[PDB]
Amino acid sequence: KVTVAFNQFPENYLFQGRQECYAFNGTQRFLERYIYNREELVRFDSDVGEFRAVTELGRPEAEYWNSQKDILEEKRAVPDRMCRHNYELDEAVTLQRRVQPKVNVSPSKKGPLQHHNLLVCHVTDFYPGSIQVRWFLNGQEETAGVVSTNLIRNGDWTFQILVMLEMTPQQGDVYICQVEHTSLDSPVTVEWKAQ
Amino acid sequence: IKADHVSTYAMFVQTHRPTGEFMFEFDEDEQFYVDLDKKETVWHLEEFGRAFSFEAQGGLANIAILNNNLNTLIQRSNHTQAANDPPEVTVFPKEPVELGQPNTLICHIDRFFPPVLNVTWLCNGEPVTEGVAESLFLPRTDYSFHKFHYLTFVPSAEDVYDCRVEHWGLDQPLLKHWEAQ
Ligand SMILES: *[C@@H]1O[C@H](CO)[C@@H](O)[C@H](O)[C@H]1NC(C)=O
Repeated sequence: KVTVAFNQFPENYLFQGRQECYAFNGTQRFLERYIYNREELVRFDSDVGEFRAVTELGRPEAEYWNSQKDILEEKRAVPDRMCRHNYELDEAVTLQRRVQPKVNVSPSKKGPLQHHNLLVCHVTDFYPGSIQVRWFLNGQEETAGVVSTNLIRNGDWTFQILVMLEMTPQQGDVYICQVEHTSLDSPVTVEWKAQ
Repeated sequence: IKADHVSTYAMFVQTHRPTGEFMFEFDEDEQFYVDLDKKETVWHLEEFGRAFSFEAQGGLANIAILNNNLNTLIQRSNHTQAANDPPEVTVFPKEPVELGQPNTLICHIDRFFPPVLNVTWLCNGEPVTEGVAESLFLPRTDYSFHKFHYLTFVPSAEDVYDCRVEHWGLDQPLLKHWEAQ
């Protein structure tokens, strides 16, 4: 697994860099970014084929680097060298990572059956992030009254999400949270019955 | 840019601590980084460490070039220092909260610049030094940063938590409060 060389040009100063590989279908698009603090200075974009000065402070490098055939050919060769190579490895491993969602259902408050409450479907510790969470009342999907936080990244290669339903439970009402995910052969369902 | 997946080497060097960082992310999750003191590659999961390798020297060489670029840009910009962008802070559990059941508190600190922070966990007003962990300073596409702090704990009806965050963009230290329910 490989990388490529960046080109060379109280108080705090910072310099940042990005080497980005965008995989789409079977193609690779490569971006190289040079950044002073939060300001992008010079960019290489494989779709352009050469360096572009984003700011005036990046103009000398952009112009000089573009006059070096060898520097350009090294960068133009990146999509088919570094990007493809690292991607094939991530396809074989990272993209095979499957972690099953745990599903928990609980009312936001416990108590009577007179008035509104929130029924919370808490779905945790799954990967990858693409997921479908549905609420059912007595066998019928609920579209209204569904309040979701969106996908929450835990930062440890797992996601969670909370999808809650505005409800007014009557005795003998059946609520189901249905979860579908690529790691699951069949959907996970958790049932909560009003009592 | 249209893509199924985004694979990114992100790196920075700065004058204040931490002075350098080199990492690779896949779809916005950090897969590995180079420990610049130990001069070795550190994998986020054992899954990756067993299947993949990376020559840490590749990262070390790019850091050195980045440092030269910093030196050059401090002068060319007439010592231009960026504005301090304060962080948003959120606290949330990893697992559904059950009294007596081991869980992990997550403090997420987002959208800040520069990557210079002080973070402290507080339990009932007192600092916690055991069972704590943290992510690297993670890059954002807007060139600001985010970061995760972690605390393992056992939820109880008695205990109260705060995530205490210091950053130059804040007028005063920020506390985000959390309780088990
Ligand atoms: C971290 O703590 C020390 C001591 O309080 C302080 O000097 C430093 O500026 C703090 N850093 C930030 C980002 O607030």
